[PDB]
Amino acid sequence: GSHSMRYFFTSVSRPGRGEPRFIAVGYVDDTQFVRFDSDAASQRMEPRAPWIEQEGPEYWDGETRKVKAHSQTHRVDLGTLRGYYNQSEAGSHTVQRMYGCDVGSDWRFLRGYHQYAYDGKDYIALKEDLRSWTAADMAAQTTKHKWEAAHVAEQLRAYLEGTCVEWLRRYLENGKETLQRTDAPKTHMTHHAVSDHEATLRCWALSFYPAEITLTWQRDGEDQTQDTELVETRPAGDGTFQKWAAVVVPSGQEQRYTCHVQHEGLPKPLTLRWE
Amino acid sequence: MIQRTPKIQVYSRHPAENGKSNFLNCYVSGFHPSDIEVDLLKNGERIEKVEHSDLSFSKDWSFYLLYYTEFTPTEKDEYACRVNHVTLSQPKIVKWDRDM
Amino acid sequence: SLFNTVATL
Repeated sequence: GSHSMRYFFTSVSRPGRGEPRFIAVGYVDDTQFVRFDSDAASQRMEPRAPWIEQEGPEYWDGETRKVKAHSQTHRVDLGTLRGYYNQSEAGSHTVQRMYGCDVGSDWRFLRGYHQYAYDGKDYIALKEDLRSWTAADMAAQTTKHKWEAAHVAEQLRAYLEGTCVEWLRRYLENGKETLQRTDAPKTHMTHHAVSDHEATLRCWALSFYPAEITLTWQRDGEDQTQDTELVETRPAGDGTFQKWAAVVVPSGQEQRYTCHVQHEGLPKPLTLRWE
Repeated sequence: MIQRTPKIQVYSRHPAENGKSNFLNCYVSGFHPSDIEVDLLKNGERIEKVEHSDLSFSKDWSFYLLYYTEFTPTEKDEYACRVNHVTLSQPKIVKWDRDM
Repeated sequence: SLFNTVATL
């Protein structure tokens, strides 16, 4: 199916406590594969998936050199933004950057992204055409001007449409065991009396990959959206995900309810019932 | 500036089975700024060897982290996660329930 | 593989 590669960068200023904290992480789909932490001893880009451990020193030295440059950029950016927004030197502020590329089921380039946020809100983003910029406010219009004159979008377009997707395809092949896999949800249901006249039915999806899943309850075939407790999909720690959906049912009505599970790893959508 | 409160879920990696080794997880997500304190507790006391994932974020810019430690559940040991963040006036404590 | 980044805000 479809795939993506994404890098995420966070820098947080630490006035009086040294240089800003910088953390970079890279993903292919829902699988992390590299990290850099400014506060760690190694000062190197590091593997976080087994398939990337096979890349040689030339890859790791190159990623380390580039990630330090991303770090430097954010150090400059924090000072710039502080200036643009007339903020004091005392406060901690956050710059975030994300970029990457999507390929479709044919593995061909589908979409590219490159976006920046300051203190949790949009600052500037490359439009989907990869040729123009969305400036969130008046300060960002200044960055937009600078970047338009320096033809920054042209350089990003060439990466997002080219090397981004070439590397994504390389990773897909080298990590085929990890990345071209699906883990279908293992499902179960639990029943727990919450009083003499009500019971909780909890429908579970465990050990699935990728994270995308749809879990719903029906009563007599009618969707129970506004009556269903749904937790956010959550990582298990081992590369798989979990989720559950619960309904409180009047004792005696258990048979009216069905849980429906949709996931790429299933041969067909599941319908589960308590007896 | 923007401040978003962490969602908190405390749970095990594997379905809990007493006397069988496992990982206790505390997943925090949807929060901003990224400074956050997360402790895993056993019978109300801080567990020393807790690791976490590398800071990352969602399309809406909000952060998420997974804190985790090895543990072997028993019938009687009680676990919890204790979270502090700028959006919380006091640490928020969520108890582990093996069916949640 | 990372972009060869050059621009600052």
